[PDB]
Parts: sequence; C-alpha cells; structure tokens
Amino acid sequence: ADLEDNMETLNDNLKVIEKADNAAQVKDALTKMRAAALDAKKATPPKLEDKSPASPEMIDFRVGFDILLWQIHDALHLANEGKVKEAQAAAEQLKTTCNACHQKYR
Amino acid sequence: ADLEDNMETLNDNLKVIEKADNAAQVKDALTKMRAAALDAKKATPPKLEDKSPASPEMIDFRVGFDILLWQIHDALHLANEGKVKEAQAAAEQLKTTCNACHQKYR
Amino acid sequence: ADLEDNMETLNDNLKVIEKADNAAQVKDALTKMRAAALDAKKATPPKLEDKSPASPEMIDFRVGFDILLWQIHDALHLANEGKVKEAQAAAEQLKTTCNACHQKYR
Ligand code: HEC
Ligand code: HEC
Ligand code: HEC
Ligand SMILES: [Fe+2]
Repeated sequence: ADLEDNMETLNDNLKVIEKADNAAQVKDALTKMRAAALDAKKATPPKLEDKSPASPEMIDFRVGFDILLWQIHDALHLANEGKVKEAQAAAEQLKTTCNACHQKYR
Repeated sequence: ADLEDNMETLNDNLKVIEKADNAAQVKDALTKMRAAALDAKKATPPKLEDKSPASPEMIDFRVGFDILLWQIHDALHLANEGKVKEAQAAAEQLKTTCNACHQKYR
Repeated sequence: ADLEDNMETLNDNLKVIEKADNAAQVKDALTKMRAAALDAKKATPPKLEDKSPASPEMIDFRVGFDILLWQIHDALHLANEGKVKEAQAAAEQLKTTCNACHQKYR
C-alpha cells in the first residue's frame, strides 16, 4: 500500500488499541501496525520526493520507522503476555515517535 | 557471505525446522536464519546490479529482509518457550515473504 | 545526537551491564543502548564521508547496527526474565559486532 494508506492503518489500529477490552484485539491491532510500519519504510513522503532515497533525510525517515517498530515490539510482547493495560500504555508511548517524524517530514 | 550462500542457509534451516523434533533444534535453526537474513541485507541482487544503489528497488529489497526478520522473531520466541509445533507453523509462514521477494528480485 | 555521543552511550552502558548485580540495572542499560544504536544508524562515519550515501559501505554500516540491535534484543529479553548472568553473557557477545564495525569504519 502507499504511505497514506499505511498511516491510516497505523492510526486506525492505534484507536482500536485505546478502546480495546481484551488482549486479542490488542495483539491483532499491534500486528497490523507492525506490518504497516514495515510497508511505510519503502515509501517516500511528499516533502521528500525531491531527494535521493539515500539522502540523510530519507535515512532519518526510515530509521524513524525502526524506532517505531521497536516500540511496537515492546507493546506486542505485553499483549502476548495478556498485560492489556500495560500494552495500551506502551501503545500510547508510540505517539511521541509519531509526533517527532510528523514534525520533520509530514 | 554472498547472497547465494545466505539463501542456501535460509532454505536449509527452513527444512531443518520442518523436520525438527525438539525446541532446541528449532531455536538453533532460526538463530542461523536471523544471521543469514541480516547478512543478505548487505547484498545487491543480480537483478538490481545495473541500477542505481540509491534506487527505490534496493530499499524495497532491504525492507523485504526486515519483514522476514520480524517473522523470524515471532517463531524464535515460540521456540524459546518450548512451543515446537507453534514455532514450526510460524516458520512455515516465512515462505510467503520468501516468495513475495522472489517474484520481484529473483 | 552525533555518532560519538551515541558510541559513548553504548560504551558507558556496556560497562554498567558488566558490573551490574540486578536485572533492573541491566534492563535500563540495554534500553539506552537500543536507543543509541538506532540513533547511530542515521550517522555518516568520518571514514565514509567520501562514499555515496547508498554505497555498499554505508549499507554495511547501517546493517551493523541492525545486527547489534537484534543482539541487544536477546539480552534485554533475558534481563526482563530476571536471568542476569545470562543477559550479561549476551551483552558480552555484542563486542564481536562493536569490534568488527570499528575494524572496518573507525
Ligand atoms: C516517520 C518516520 C513517521 C512515523 C513514525 C509516523 N508517521 Fe504518520 N505520516 C508520516 C508522513 C511523512 C506523513 C505524510 C504522508 C503524506 O502523503 O502527506 C504521515 C501522515 C499521517 C497521517 C495522515 C494520513 C493522510 O491521509 O494524510 C496520519 C493520520 C498519521 N500519519 C498517523 C500516524 C500514527 C498514528 C503514527 C504512529 C503510531 C505515525 N503516523 C507514525 C510519517 C510518519
Ligand atoms: C528478498 C528480500 C528475499 C527474501 C526475503 C528471500 N529471498 Fe531467496 N533470493 C533472493 C534473491 C535476490 C535471490 C537470487 C540470488 C542470486 O544470486 O541469484 C534468491 C535466491 C534464493 C534461492 C536459490 C538461489 C541460490 O541459493 O543459489 C533459494 C533456495 C532461496 N532464495 C530461498 C529463500 C528462502 C527459503 C527464503 C525465506 C525463508 C528467502 N529465499 C527469502 C531474495 C530473497
Ligand atoms: C558500526 C556498525 C559500529 C558499531 C556496531 C559500533 N560502533 Fe563504535 N564506532 C563506530 C565508528 C564509525 C566510530 C568512529 C566515530 C568517529 O567519529 O570517529 C566509533 C567510535 C566508537 C567509540 C569512540 C568514540 C569517540 O569518542 O571517538 C567508542 C567508545 C565506541 N565506538 C564504542 C562502541 C561500542 C561499545 C560498541 C558495541 C556495543 C560499538 N561502538 C559498536 C562504529 C560502530
Ligand atoms: Fe522480542
């Protein structure tokens, strides 16, 4: 999918997690977010389509998704353990990473 | 190692996992696959040798291995928990990613 | 932060882990190492400032941190399970990657 579609997936599933009641919903949502973040890594944001995909900004863009992926990893492990409230708290910490990339490249 | 040898390692250890009896065999094989996937990420596949190193195709190639590595991650955790058949099923799900990359770059 | 600051964080926290007596010391140190390794991925080392940003050497540099991150991952899970000596042995295994990257690019 393209970048905006992956962002919609990330946003949709983050809201599923906030409102979630059971670990299965959270595990499923974080799994879709992991796939969306990996797919987004291969995109070029519109404010960067004017650089080499190897520019330092583009590498900063892709590493931003690696940072997001390690945070999703921590949350998905909590969801796998059934720690539903802790997983929701780890998922809320994602938005710092969301906000930092948006400030630079959105 | 070269890309050919890493692909041999991936394929051979995938077979080892299918025939495995115990979790230590699955854990050992998956750990070798993780190392091979990381090493493969450094390669330029023959289909892309005559394109720019800064091409979006090279980025998509490397992200293909990130996708594989996160699926290897899930299987390896199952093996570390002693869940042999679940780890084996998670490893069989690698083949979707193997083939998706092959359709593009093999 | 710049590359040298990230290296100082990696080096300082590896020493903390070697001297740690409890799992919380190790968990906190590895968590800072993970953040530093991800940040270092954005850098261009002085020895490679003359290379194209997507050159095989720059790719090798960035994948070296991916290798480091998966080893940090294993050590951090062991620390989270309270296996302190095991987590310390896993962190000692990081040095092979530190030394291999320095041999090539420092
Ligand atoms: C960079 C590393 C990013 C991270 C991490 C996240 N987002 Fe993002 N997002 C990014 C860009 C460059 C853009 C602009 C895309 C464009 O074509 O304009 C976006 C966009 C969004 C949007 C709006 C989508 C749209 O249709 O316009 C949303 C709702 C969004 N992003 C949400 C979001 C969430 C919830 C994130 C973390 C969980 C997140 N983004 C991370 C770049 C990056
Ligand atoms: C891209 C991101 C790939 C992923 C994921 C996997 N493979 Fe692959 N493979 C890829 C390429 C570009 C090539 C051609 C290499 C060449 O030099 O020709 C291959 C090749 C193979 C082969 C046969 C080639 C050989 O080793 O001589 C096998 C058996 C193979 N690949 C297996 C394999 C498996 C089992 C994978 C998933 C677990 C897998 N590959 C993923 C690119 C990519
Ligand atoms: C490449 C993939 C590297 C890995 C993995 C590690 N390091 Fe590193 N380190 C790297 C470079 C290119 C440099 C040179 C930076 C420069 O500007 O000269 C370094 C440097 C260091 C230093 C010295 C920092 C300074 O004050 O100049 C230290 C103390 C250091 N690195 C430690 C270190 C440790 C402990 C690592 C593993 C945990 C490690 N590095 C990995 C490249 C890479
Ligand atoms: Fe994990």
